[PDB]
Amino acid sequence: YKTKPTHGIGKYKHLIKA
Amino acid sequence: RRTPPLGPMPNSDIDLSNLERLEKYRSFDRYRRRAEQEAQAPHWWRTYREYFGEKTDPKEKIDIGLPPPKVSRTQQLLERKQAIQELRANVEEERAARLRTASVPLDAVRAEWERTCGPYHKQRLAEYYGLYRDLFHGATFVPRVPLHVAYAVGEDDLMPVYCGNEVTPTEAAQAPEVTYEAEEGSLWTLLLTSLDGHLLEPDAEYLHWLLTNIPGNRVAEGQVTCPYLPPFPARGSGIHRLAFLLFKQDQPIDFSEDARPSPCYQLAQRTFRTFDFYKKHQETMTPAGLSFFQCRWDDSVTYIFHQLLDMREPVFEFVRPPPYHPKQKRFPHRQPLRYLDRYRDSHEPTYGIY
Amino acid sequence: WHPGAHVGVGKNKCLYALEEGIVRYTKEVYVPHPRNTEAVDLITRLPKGAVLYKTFVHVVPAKPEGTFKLVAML
Amino acid sequence: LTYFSARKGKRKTVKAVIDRFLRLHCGLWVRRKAGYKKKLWKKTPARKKRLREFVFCNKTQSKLLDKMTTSFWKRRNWYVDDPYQKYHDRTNLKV
Amino acid sequence: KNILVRMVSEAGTGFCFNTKRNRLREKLTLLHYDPVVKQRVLFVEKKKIRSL
Amino acid sequence: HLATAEWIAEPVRQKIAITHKNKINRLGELILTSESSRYQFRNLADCLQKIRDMITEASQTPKEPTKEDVKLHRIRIENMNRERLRQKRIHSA
Amino acid sequence: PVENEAVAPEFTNRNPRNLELLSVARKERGWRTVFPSREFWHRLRVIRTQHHVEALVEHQNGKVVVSASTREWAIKKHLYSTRNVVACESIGRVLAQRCLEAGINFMVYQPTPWEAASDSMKRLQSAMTEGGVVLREPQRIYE
Amino acid sequence: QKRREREQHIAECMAKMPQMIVNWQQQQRENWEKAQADKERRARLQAEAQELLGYQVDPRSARFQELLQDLEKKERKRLKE
Amino acid sequence: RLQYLIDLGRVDPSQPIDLTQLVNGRGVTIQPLKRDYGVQLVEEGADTF
RNA sequence: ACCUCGGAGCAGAACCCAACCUCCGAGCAGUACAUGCUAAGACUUCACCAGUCAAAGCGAACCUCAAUUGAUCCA
Ligand SMILES: [Mg+2]
Ligand SMILES: [Mg+2]
Repeated sequence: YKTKPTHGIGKYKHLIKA
Repeated sequence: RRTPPLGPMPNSDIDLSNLERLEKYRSFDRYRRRAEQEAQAPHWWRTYREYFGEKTDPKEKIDIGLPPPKVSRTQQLLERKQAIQELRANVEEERAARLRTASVPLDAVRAEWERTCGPYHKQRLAEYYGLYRDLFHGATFVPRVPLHVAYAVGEDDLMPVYCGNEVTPTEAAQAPEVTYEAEEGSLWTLLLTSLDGHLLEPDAEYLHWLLTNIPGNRVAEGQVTCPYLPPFPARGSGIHRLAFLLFKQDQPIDFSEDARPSPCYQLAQRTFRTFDFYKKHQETMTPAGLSFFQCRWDDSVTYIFHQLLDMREPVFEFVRPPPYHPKQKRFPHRQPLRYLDRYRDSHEPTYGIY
Repeated sequence: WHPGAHVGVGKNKCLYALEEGIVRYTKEVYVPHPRNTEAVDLITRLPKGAVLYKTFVHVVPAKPEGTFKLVAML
Repeated sequence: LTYFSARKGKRKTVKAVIDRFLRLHCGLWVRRKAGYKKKLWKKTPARKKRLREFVFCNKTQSKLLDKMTTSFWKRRNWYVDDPYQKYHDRTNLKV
Repeated sequence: KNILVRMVSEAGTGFCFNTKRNRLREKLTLLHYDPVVKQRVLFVEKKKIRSL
Repeated sequence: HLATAEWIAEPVRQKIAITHKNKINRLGELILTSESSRYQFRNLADCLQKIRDMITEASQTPKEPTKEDVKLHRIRIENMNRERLRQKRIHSA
Repeated sequence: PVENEAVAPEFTNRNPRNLELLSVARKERGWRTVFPSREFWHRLRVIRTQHHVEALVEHQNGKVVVSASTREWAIKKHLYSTRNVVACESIGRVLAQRCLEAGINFMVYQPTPWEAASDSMKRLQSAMTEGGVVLREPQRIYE
Repeated sequence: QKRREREQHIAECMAKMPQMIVNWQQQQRENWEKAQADKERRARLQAEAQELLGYQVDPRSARFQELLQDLEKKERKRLKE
Repeated sequence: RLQYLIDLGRVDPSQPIDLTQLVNGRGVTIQPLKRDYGVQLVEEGADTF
């Protein structure tokens, strides 16, 4: 969720620049 | 509304800039291995392991067993190196390896396993089967000395009890042959108990064998404080685990408060508990041997109940919870006509007042 | 949300329960099937310290599958 | 709906209701699904299976159909080999 | 473009089923399950009635 | 009491005792029960039909047992991998 | 009356193997979008290191029951080229023996496509089957 | 009598069915081979080409294939009579 | 219900029992209109009969 | 000018949410012919009608897609 400490854990397109 | 993470984020450690200079996961297997080795890390968020049945594992368990034998690892590694070099010296072995034909003396490798590394695998198998949980109440031990028990049913063939074998009471009708290496200054207690099979009490155990003060390998000379009784798993019950524990005592200990009558065919008399036995005889002996097997109902169990326990045989049955249905509505809107069938008891015609 | 323990997925990506229990939401490491080409190439385009960590739903079953009752005394 | 008829002064019944619905003596009305035999070539087997079902009606629909039918259609019938004989009574229903 | 045709089995007679077929393609002979004989038998297209 | 049942022939009696040994009480009597209906008439009818079916099935021994692989496949594989462990030279009793 | 006939009409079987061997135990169905599948009772997991080959049979909950590794001295002292195909066949045969001694003979094996095409793994599962272990464990009863 | 007639018709239809099946599978195999052979012929006849796309090289190959089919049909007619 | 009728001094087993006897004892009410074709015998009280 | 259906915003984080508001689309297509039969438990476009998912089981090998659509009577 967006109000939780674990927000944004599934962020990967910042890793893959392609 | 935001909340800062309660610890390092999974992907924060790696650099975000200069991502061209970072080596990429060229394959699937390396990413897979990284993922599996990360899966067991202690994460600060909710995870599968937090919920799915680990019984709060991390806690030191009490070791009750012989100390490991002191070995000179330098000389042992040197000897192993000379052996592998000798193997290297031959060339027929290289021919066989390249020609895809290289069998092994599986007897030799199994014996080498028993002499060197058998105790560790035996202990892990025992803890997986829950022997320490159900016998020593959690305390662990490594069976240092290999033990060999084999049952006699006919003329030629084995039916051994390995680390988790399977034997029916037909093959366990009489006492098996037991062997193990011992020096002629040490007395031993052999014990056989069934973890599963107790009818009236769901935590007790049935004592099937108890020999005390075995003078080395002379198992025929140890006093019989409890005569051998074949296994008797119930008919509809599942599959039971019977275990032989082997202990060594420094000094001769004898006991009559534990001794059973000559027939001792009474289960109340054979109500046994390994933890209580170990607490009352804690000091004198120490466990060094362990073996076990599985037992499931066969036709010998019924005659065991016939003439040994002089009791009527119990039979069990694996039933399931009744199916769940919601509360019945007066108007089950859009439900099929068979909705009314989930709430009857008897599927036979009824005529109330007529 | 991705299916986890005792959570099935329907043809329209709906998540349903396979047992009777308590719903739990976790964040587990994501490893795609090697057949899934788009996901495996996305995986292989990642550097040495990257994991995906998708969100998963599990059901923790509440009752045992059954018990053993005395039926006859013969 | 002809609450009073010009011949006998009696309530009448809508015969479309009788042609389309079945009334169980407990008070439940059974109907067929709409479109259960129209364009089966564009429908999946699950959709057709749920369309072939005999389903129950709403409380509102049940009261409407009871108003639209006469008490003759609410009597207890004792047919010889009724396939809905066991459904005319309610069992294990609490309030 | 695509035409719905009726396919009738030989064994398990009387059982038919409708399938979509491209108009330009020849008549269909297909293996299909026949529930009145509880096994898969041949079905041959007959009496096309649709145009989609 | 199955043993003292003279109205059943000797070989069919022994065959029934062998093939329905899970229904023999301490005193040796065969036990058959029925719960299909709520009428004791129908329940007794089902019990009698069970008795007749057992008698006329054990009488005709050349029946061919159809293979099943739902519950006994595991048992047979376990028994095979068990018998695989039988190899010394000497032992008795 | 006979006091010995006190039976406690509910029976408790504490064996963690009883339900699974009865085949009525519950497999962890699902996950249905990730690899590998968790719907099994015991899995055969092969780690293929550069210097060594090891294989394990573990329950779903995580604990391993049997394993054969070329690191183990008993077979290391004998075999040649601890990374070889013949080495992995020896591993398969010895772990087949020790798993039969453990009493486990039903378990699943989930390879990647290239691992399943690997001749080492093909001969490995062949060594398993001729050792007497059947893969593709049976299905649940009243699943 | 009608029921027994239908039953006996169904019982003959089953044999007929087994018999034909293998025939339909062999026809499937043969027509698949024929289609693949036609594809191989089409792809073979377009190897001798200079430039650029299938606007002129393809029409020449199609004309050659049509002439080959006509020659084969004439040979078949001669063989028949 | 037939046993109850017999026990309560109603229709007498000492004579043949038919539709008219059942109606005169008032154990069943038959409606010729509304398409009733008589009495059907059911096994509700098969035992204790 | 529009009237039916779907995706995005408005409507930022359960659901819902108007406009003769801003933008895209649809009225098909492709592949098997178990696209068989049954059956717990659920969702649901704020009603209904429609619509959606699905365990187990019986059989038999060992489904893509977003919309892609039309009730009753009657023929
Ligand atoms: Mg709704
Ligand atoms: Mg299914």
